[PDB]
Amino acid sequence: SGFRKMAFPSGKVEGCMVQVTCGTTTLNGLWLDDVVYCPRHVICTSEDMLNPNYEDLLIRKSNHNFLVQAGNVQLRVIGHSMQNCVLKLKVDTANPKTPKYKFVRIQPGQTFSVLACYNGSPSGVYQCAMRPNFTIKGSFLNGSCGSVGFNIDYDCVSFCYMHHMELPTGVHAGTDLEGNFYGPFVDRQTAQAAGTDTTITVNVLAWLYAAVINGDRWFLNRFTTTLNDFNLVAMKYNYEPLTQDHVDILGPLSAQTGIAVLDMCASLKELLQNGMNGRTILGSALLEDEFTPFDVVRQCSG
Amino acid sequence: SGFRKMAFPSGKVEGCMVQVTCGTTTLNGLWLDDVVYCPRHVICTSEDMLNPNYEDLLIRKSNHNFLVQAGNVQLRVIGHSMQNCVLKLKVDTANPKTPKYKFVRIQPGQTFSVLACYNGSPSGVYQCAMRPNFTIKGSFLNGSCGSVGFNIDYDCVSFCYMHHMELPTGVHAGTDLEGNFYGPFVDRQTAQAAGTDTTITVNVLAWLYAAVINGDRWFLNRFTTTLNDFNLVAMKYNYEPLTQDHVDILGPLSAQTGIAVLDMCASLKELLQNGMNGRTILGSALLEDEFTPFDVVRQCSG
Ligand SMILES: O=C(Cn1nnc2ccccc21)N(Cc1ccsc1)c1ccc(-c2cn[nH]c2)cc1
Ligand SMILES: O=C(Cn1nnc2ccccc21)N(Cc1ccsc1)c1ccc(-c2cn[nH]c2)cc1
Repeated sequence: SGFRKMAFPSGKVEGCMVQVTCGTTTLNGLWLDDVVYCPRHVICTSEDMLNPNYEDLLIRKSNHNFLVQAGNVQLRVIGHSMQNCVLKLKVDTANPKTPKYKFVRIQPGQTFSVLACYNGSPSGVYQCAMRPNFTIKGSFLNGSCGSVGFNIDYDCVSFCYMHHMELPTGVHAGTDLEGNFYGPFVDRQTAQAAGTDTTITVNVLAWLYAAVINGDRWFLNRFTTTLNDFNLVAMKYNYEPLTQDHVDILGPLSAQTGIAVLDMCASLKELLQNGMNGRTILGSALLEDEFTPFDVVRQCSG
Repeated sequence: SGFRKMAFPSGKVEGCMVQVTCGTTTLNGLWLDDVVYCPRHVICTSEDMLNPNYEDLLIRKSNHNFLVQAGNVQLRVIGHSMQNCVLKLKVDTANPKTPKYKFVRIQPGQTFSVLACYNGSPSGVYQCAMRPNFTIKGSFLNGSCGSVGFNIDYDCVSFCYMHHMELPTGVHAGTDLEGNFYGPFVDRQTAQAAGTDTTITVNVLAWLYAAVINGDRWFLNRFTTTLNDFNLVAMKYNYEPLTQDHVDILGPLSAQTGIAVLDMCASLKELLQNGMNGRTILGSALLEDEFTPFDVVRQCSG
């Protein structure tokens, strides 16, 4: 037993990280088959980033201006192209360490592992959720651009996130691996509104089930509620409205604990209206919304 | 910026995990050079674990009774021996993926990454601290025995922990890689007292510095304190006494933020005596003691 924020083992992704240098700037790239993916603002100077014309900036660059290093091995760039906000550098060698992989665009409320990297070298790994407002709350310093987020299904790495920017509020924004930003952000140094965030209700419920599985049961009570009544409470406390799709996803956890989803919603309602009264749940004095129902079942099944 | 509980990249350890089977039981082993390390209770049956005589149990076993599999590749066991609570299986092939490594015995209050494994296959990675009472609060299911904890220094993996047991309280106990348990525990199914735990004061202070570096400053106040006055408060709230050795370790964080350690102790004192008053620090409504001063500087330096 026990329940912790657990990242996927990062080995399959470590073998893909390279450093990408274009004149001045160095960041991280992702080497899969004979293509290296990295953020396109690698072609910018610091001044360029206020109103960069990426098309013109890229026209000034040839294959030989992109220096790509995988540890010590030097890659020979034989093609370059821009897709949305990513650069794709064709190299003449397929990465011998390429895992089975897919590119996926994840939904808000889903989680993934981030392998934070600097100069192409892995630094650490941690779990993140895509916030309802399409930001993530990560740990990224200067030089971390091009670090990627991923999930692993059996042997297949599904890459979902590439890191591009820190907003002045301190939260992080990035793209899928086709270079499309999550949310309304653009790769320009302007102030950008991250919209209203909300708490991921179905994840808080999955986490309450995780807590019951691991012995924390004090929040279980005598009450029940209805989808509509609960959604009134969710609205007041800025939680995502709960839907029948959410109820269905929580079915296995309902089945394994024998606690009906709506009875668990009644517990969450009480916690929202009265707080925790100084107690803790799975080591936290806040309601945790960064575990998906799948995250709970995976960690509670092995 | 941002600050998260960050594990080391697990790739160098993934290449070392094997499964070890001895008659009935299967668990994880660690393959380094031509030796595989695993918990000795792999030689037990379920009934054996109440009062196991490991010496006699091991005498019944020959090299060929230990089946060792590294993914699909079968290892040929050419020797076996017991060192304290670990088995060392000599195999005829050096692990080609052996990283540079050391075996270390860590001190309480130090942190490390755990690569949780089942049947020799990696499941996830997360940070743990060795509690003052030599337990760890992990996430381990049946079959996770032999999973290891480690730190990585540049290219060198320092292995510090091998997982052996879950206590009836739900916390976890294990050995160093010489097979010596941390704390008073033994590899028998008896009830065992984990002594009084305490909060790791120097880690809470390092985490408060991490918070200031990343914008959370509301707990900073007008007050100061002394080592002795603060230690009166630590005693009342079951915190480790603070020493000058701790003050010195916090020197770089003091220097980078310009907040004297004793002024930060004055903030911690106020938090302990009054609580947080519903506010949060780095996303937490509790005082966090699982980041060492080195963990803060590493994550805040790259
Ligand atoms: O946000 C960044 C880069 N970034 N990402 N995570 C960070 C954590 C700490 C500090 C900086 C961090 N920006 C701003 C921008 C606006 C639109 S996209 C990115 C950034 C700043 C400078 C460059 C640059 C490229 N060449 N020279 C400088 C790139 C991105
Ligand atoms: O605690 C364990 C094994 N273990 N470790 N983490 C666990 C998380 C969930 C469930 C079990 C877990 N024990 C008890 C014991 C007491 C002294 S050392 C270990 C355990 C139980 C059974 C065996 C066994 C060996 N052969 N057959 C059964 C081994 C350890």
